[PDB]
Amino acid sequence: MLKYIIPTMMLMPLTWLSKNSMIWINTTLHSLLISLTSLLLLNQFGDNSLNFSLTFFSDSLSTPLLILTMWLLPLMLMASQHHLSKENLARKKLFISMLILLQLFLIMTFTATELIFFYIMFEATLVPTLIIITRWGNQTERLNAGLYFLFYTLAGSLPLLVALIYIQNTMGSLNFLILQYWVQPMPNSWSNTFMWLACMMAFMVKMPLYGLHLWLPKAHVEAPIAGSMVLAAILLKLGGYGMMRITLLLNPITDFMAYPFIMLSLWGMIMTSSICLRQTDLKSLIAYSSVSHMALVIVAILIQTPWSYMGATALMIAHGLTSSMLFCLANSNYERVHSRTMILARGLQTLLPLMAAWWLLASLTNLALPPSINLIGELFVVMSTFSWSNITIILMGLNMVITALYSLYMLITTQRGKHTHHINNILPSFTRENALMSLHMLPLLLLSLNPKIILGPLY
Amino acid sequence: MNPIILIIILMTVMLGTIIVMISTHWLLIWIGFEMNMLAIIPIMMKKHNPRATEASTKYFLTQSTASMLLMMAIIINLMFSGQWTVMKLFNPMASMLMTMALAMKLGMAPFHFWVPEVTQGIPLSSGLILLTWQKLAPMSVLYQILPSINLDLILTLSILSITIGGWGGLNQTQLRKIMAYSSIAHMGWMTAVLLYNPTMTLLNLIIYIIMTSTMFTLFMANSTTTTLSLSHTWNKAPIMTILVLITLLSMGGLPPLSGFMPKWMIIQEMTKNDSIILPTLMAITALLNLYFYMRLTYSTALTMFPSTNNMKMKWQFPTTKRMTLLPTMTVLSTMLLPLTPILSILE
Amino acid sequence: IRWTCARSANVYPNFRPNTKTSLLGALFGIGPLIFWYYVFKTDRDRKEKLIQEGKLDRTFNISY
Amino acid sequence: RWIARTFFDAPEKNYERTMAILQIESEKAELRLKELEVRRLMRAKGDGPWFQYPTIDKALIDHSPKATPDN
Amino acid sequence: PTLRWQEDPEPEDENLYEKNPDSHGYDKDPAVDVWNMRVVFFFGFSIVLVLGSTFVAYLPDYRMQEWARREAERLVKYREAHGLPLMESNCFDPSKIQLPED
Amino acid sequence: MTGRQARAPLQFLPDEARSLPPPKLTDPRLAYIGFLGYCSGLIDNAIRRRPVLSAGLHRQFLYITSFVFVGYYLLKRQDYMYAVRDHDMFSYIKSHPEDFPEKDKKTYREVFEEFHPVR
Amino acid sequence: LLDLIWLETILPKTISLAQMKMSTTITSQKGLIKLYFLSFLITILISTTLLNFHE
Amino acid sequence: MSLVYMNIMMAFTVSLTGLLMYRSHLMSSLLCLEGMMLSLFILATLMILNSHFTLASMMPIILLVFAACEAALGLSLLVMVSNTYGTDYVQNLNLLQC
Amino acid sequence: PFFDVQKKLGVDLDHWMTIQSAEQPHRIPARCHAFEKEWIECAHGIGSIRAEK
Amino acid sequence: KFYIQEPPHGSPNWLKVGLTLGTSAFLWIYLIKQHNEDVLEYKRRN
Amino acid sequence: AKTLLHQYWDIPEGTECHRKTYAATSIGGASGLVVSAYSVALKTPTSFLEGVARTGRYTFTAAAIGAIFGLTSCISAQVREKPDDPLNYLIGGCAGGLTLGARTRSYGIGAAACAYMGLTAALVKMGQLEGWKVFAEPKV
Amino acid sequence: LQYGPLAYILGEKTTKKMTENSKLITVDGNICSGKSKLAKEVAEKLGLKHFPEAGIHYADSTTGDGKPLPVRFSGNCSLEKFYDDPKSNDGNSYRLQAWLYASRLLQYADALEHLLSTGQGVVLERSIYSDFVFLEAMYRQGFIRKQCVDHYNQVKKVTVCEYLPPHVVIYVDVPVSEVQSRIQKKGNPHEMKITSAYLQDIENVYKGTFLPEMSEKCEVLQYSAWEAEDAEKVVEDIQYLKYDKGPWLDQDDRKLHNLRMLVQDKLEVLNYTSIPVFLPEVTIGAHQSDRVFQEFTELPGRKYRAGYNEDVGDKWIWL
Amino acid sequence: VVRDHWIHVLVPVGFVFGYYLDRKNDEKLAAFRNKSLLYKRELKPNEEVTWK
Repeated sequence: MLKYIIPTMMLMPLTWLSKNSMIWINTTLHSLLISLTSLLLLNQFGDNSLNFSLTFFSDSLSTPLLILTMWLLPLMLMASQHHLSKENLARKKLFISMLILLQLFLIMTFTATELIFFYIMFEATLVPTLIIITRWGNQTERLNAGLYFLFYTLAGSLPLLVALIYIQNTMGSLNFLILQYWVQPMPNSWSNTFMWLACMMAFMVKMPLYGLHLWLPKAHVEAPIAGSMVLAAILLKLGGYGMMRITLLLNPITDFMAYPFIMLSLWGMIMTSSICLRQTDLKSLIAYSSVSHMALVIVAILIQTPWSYMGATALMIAHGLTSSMLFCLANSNYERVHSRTMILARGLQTLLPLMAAWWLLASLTNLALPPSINLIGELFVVMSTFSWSNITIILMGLNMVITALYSLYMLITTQRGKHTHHINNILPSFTRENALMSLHMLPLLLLSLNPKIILGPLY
Repeated sequence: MNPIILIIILMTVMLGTIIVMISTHWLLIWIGFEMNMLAIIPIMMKKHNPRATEASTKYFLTQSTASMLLMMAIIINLMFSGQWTVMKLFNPMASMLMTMALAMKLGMAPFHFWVPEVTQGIPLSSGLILLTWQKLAPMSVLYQILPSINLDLILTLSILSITIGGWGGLNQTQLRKIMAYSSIAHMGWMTAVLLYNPTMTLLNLIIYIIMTSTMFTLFMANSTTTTLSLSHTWNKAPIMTILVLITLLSMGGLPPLSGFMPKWMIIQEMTKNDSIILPTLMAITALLNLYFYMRLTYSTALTMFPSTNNMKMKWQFPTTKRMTLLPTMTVLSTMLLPLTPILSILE
Repeated sequence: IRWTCARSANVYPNFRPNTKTSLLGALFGIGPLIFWYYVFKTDRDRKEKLIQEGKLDRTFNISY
Repeated sequence: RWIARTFFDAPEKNYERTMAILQIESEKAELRLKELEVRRLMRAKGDGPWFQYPTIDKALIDHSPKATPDN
Repeated sequence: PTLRWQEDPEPEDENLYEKNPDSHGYDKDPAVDVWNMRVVFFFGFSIVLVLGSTFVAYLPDYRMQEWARREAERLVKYREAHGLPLMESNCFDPSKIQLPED
Repeated sequence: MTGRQARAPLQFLPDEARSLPPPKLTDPRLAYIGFLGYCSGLIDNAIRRRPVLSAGLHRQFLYITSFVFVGYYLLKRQDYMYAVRDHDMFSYIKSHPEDFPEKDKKTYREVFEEFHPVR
Repeated sequence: LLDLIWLETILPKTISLAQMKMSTTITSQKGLIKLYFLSFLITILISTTLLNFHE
Repeated sequence: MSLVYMNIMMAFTVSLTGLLMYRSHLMSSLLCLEGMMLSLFILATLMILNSHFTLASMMPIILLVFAACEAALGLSLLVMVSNTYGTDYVQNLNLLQC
Repeated sequence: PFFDVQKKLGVDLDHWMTIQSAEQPHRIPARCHAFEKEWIECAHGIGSIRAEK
Repeated sequence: KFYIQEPPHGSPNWLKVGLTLGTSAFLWIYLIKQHNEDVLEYKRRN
Repeated sequence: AKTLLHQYWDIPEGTECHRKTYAATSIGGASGLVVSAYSVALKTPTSFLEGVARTGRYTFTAAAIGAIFGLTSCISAQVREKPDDPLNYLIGGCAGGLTLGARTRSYGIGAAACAYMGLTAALVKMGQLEGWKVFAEPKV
Repeated sequence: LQYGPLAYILGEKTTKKMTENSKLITVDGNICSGKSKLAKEVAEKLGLKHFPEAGIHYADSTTGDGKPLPVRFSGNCSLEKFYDDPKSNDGNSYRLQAWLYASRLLQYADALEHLLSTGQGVVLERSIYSDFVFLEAMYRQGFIRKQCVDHYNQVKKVTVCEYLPPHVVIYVDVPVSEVQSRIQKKGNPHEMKITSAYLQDIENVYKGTFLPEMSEKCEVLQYSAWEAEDAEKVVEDIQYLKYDKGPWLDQDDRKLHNLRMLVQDKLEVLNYTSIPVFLPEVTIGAHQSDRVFQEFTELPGRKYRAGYNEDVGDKWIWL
Repeated sequence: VVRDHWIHVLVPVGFVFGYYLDRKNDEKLAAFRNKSLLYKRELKPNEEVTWK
């Protein structure tokens, strides 16, 4: 792991001591070689997690997400040109190095034994993302978006620190194993209720749940493509990762005290899939898709079945890939026509002809394509929640119907029926765009072949 | 002024603080505070505008009545158990007036009205020396009289100072009142820990002094009073932008950055007691004061304002002050997260 | 463009919380939520009572 | 077999590493708990070398024949 | 009588085509364009994707699978040979318990 | 935690700190301090309009030396501090053992837990 | 109605307007001196005889 | 305690109220600070004399020479204000608003 | 904080002003000499809290 | 060459640069001597 | 003060009624004295009769909050017959917030005061019941 | 710099470079009439070092290379466009006005340093006080809205109240038709195209407002039209007066020390140039400023501190 | 050829250095060399060590 951290340090002065028109190839090639050495991590077996350099350990809750970050970095590094090529050398190098430092605090977050180290690297994940979206947002409410963003994520995640410190000096250390192997069951007085509500409320902020969700879509639609993809995929699935870790304590009360969040989550899932049925601004639909999936993930973590945890981590990885890709398609359409609205750019089956193949493929992976990883995750979540209660399946299936409906609406309204024939600036699609389509939809199909890699540690 | 005269006067401000730090006799403490006042007045009114005259007048009245109330506390102490040892007092009344003397001295929310008034109407050098030294020296006094304090004093003054220094600051566009409101906020953080483990408070003192010296050197990069002047500092220099970014967020205190070490260890050795509602309330108001830092950041280093010609005329010339000690204090004030085991450097 | 700025973010100015707005808000938000809360408490209490009887049909009910 | 031979670690190395690492951090947790117990009882009673606030020195205390006996 | 500004209506919306018609997506320097297509379409697919596919194709028994197959086969052959009931309940022996009583 | 018999003032390293070993050469924390000194010199080049990564190499050498030297002495003080904290603690442990009970290592054959199944 | 207007009123608008009104009541001090010393005086007296600190 | 000490402390706190609440001029405020100086002087002096604590008899005279130079600094400031305006009112300080 | 330059330089240049039981200038006591000497020798090498006990 | 009437510095002084190099090399030699004395003091005491 | 809050928490809650209401009006008188003292200290009312009106307004609002809150505290505890739940004081804090809003003659101030005063009164009883220490340990 | 406190501590004073050689004289006439003829005469016959007229590219020729930078950077004044069309609402009068004000202030501060060191006293021409007179008369013709006149009034309030007014001002009166004949016999076509009532307003304000509002600060010498060359008269009149008024009586060392440290670090002078009030003729959006700023860094001398600059030299960047 | 274009060597240097640093740390952490009750065999036969 420290051999995976230290070349990400040394990759940072690469962009600094490389001259102009030469930085690009260097950063691409070297971060891809880091991605190979990243996929070399997968040694995990059987009995234990692989634990070393005492701060570090890897589950299979952490191995696939860590490979997801260390593979989604160079994809993004390639993805974020044509909107800052005409910017200056200094701000270009600063942008790239800020992304690299964002990756470093992400990997520090994902290999955190000690939960205080986890919280420090958590808000360390926060702080560059604001600078990215606020400096290169390329819209006019990005300022308010970043402000809402930081105050929601901090003020939700702030008392989590106090609760973890209370754990640190009422029990002993915060190794995750010594959090395990020692955890005494805590009874149902009111202070235990507040401590559980503190930790769960911090990560409810981060996912988001339904009641705290306007945090996200402004921050998605007013961001550059790099910040939007890292934000959506890596940050929300990081919140889920952290909840999967911290739920090992406070077991014998969360049954009693974890009802109303299920109701808020399911009704918010239906309302979110309904609100993304009728909006304009194509960019926003994928944000509300993300909120729908994360509400389903929250149901999956509040129930405590191994079926639920395997479906949870699969849903995390699959929707990270899918929503990141479909953000990239939205950015490609917006760089074709500088609109950000939807109904202006109709047509696009005729022109950009094999762009239609990638809209089809991304939207069917959003559809729960019948061997896709998205379907596997949603299916095992539905199985586990049916075992939780025999009546929840109406909301799950109604979610499925509306999810298919807005996916198909996005398909056949943005990219179907008639070119509006007053446009005359859309080019043929470049090779870079099709390269990014390929770099998104090869790993999803390879994971569709052999998926037993990425299911949870409750295997 | 002569440079001889200013080196003498700065030597006497230093001498007053060293006498306060060094003595074991209460009259020496009182003479130290007085001499510190006497010398710190003509650092103000380096110019001669009526702003400085009124500001030094207000500061003089509040500071002198604080010093005489401190002498009242000493004289009550010797109306009771009679010896000149700087130690535990022997009256809750004497401790009460002594804490209120310091609360008028260095600024707490019942007693804080003079601080933004006096910090606006002066140049930045006088504000620098007053904030740093005048908030350094009486913390030594509190560290010497910690065993005999009614905790309701420090609790009330600390909580109320955090929330007043928070809520003031949403409206002020002047830089100096922003910095004084930040000062009262850190006085709350530096005072509420005191009856628990004072090594935290003295480390917080060193942190706050290093941060505020960085901030006033960056506002002495060119003489700026509003935020608009800082947008023009963007247009004339690129690296002052990124340093205002990093040091403003370190005044905000985010965990990858070194302004989080005051919050973090204090919450730790605050909640190895079982005060929990008080730390979490303090940390919520600590989230509150970060907003005006954030709107200053959004004003200058992140967005870009429209600007003015003759900055074309300013491009040729160097910004050729000497920065007093800028780089050392910058990267010692911001990158110092992974050295929180330098807490125990202190005792 | 004008209609997009109308439907998107010019909703909130103007807005005053009136009788109609607040009543329809507290109906459409809290109502179905508290409804699903009651039905889930109903099914969960029925299930806990039936398995506390001892006669749940757990003839084999492995994947929980 | 080759991937086993050249790129990975045995479960022996990993297993004894985990056992050593648990024993180390177990010692850390137990020392920290004993530290907070000693700190609370030592602030309570004061029978230890930590919390001794600076009392009166006796070297400046004199005894020599005054001008009045009945002190 | 009012302008509030001095800047140009900016920019000219330069599509990268019509000047280098063999170009790939990014900037017009035609050597490094070939270098970029080179570096992604070799060191992203031909040494990354296909090698990762072979590397996760076979690897050890991931989370100890085929070991568990062979161990289960040996133990079930043992249990049905030596007369004992397959998967006896009470995984810990109740001789090693001291239950609270009344 | 006050004196602790300060007689013997602040005394930046006491006589007793010579019994513990000093921090080694190329310990990682002093290496961090050296990198931070390097970054200090680089931003020192950045404040003035001199070109960065050149024209300040003697100042690079001076800042790196100053920070590594000061941080070395601070690490020596830190090791003294933690050594004396553990020494005070175990001395008071061995002082009155009868007030610190050593509890019985009950095996799990007799430690009962209320079960409460998670469904 | 549910997401935009009510969720933005209840969490951002409520907190933001509360802090803004507390700002406009705190920092709106006319620059006089007799007022500040009367605040000091009643603080002293309300700390002595009403909410005691000398016990 | 005694009888005299109550009356001297009563005189002190009345002088403190006269220092804090003050209506029109600043000279009367600094003059009440001088009266508070007198009160602390007399209090510490009678304490030290009744104790026959002959050793630290430095307190009253050094207290008063120092609070005297405090009053000297104050008179310099007040005359500076009255130079740069017409009077020495609490008005004309109404600028530099909060 | 508080330093001990008063201790390290050795010359107790302020520990003569402090209490009684010292060089009063012509050797007389105060009114309450022996009480101070008894209380100081009660709580001399004591950690200030079992002194209060 | 190419500059008119104001090089304010950049014409390198030689007092300060030699002073910096000398005090820095001296500070290194002092700390290495200190570290060797500490190691030998440590193995002498134990 | 300590004395009247101790009088308020002395009575079991529980049914020993209307002493609770009188103690809560004493809470209101103290709060009104604080707010009125700072408000007339930092306004220059111009003139004193209007200052008497302002002080009377603040003390009357605070005393009315105390009175209505004590009445609904006692009544809810007598009806629900469960002297340990915080939900009765949740209802009490919302009722006090609504009457604060009605004496200030608004709607939104009343509803937000209902929410925040209810949740904080729930926190007050909840911490007094489980046991959260008043203002200090001060030990370690 | 070899200054700060330590220069005043070691090097004794600056009183010793005074007086009756070192002084501030300032020759002010109307446009193109009292020009550097009389200024070069008083410089060459009074022993007193000359500074030229304050044009536009003085900021170009004041540091680094003396080759003037193009008007995209040092403008955007377009002085001949001002003389041709001082009525176009695209913004061409006030921008030029404030740029000339900064130019005058810059060369005034530099001449003040060259007075306070070494001597020998300087002759200025068309100093700052004539510039506020120019704004006054330019508003009398009705070229600029009153708001922007108030902005220049605010700049004048802040900047001028830190300095010392000069010793003597040689006013030179040349009447209407004589200036008009000189400008219509010079030859510059965009100067040929000037108007005459603007010249009249210059005359009217430049009589009625400058000369009363001196009041023996800046001791005046009013000269007629053909009272030029004619050099011994202005030399004997400068010599044979006595200086008894104005703030240049007593400083003594402290004020002169403060002005020496205020003139150095010229951004101290220029800190009060941008207020800003936002002036829809003056402000520039960030896009134009940013691309012009990057192209200004692309100039071969200005990029990162010409004292250290590569690609001219100076072979000492310490290896 | 390394001196010609040397930019493309930095991250293998970083990875091999991190690999060696993990090796040094594993040489540091390794107690319980045979003290497990699960992997406890007689070391044989060459020289003195069975895993590292």
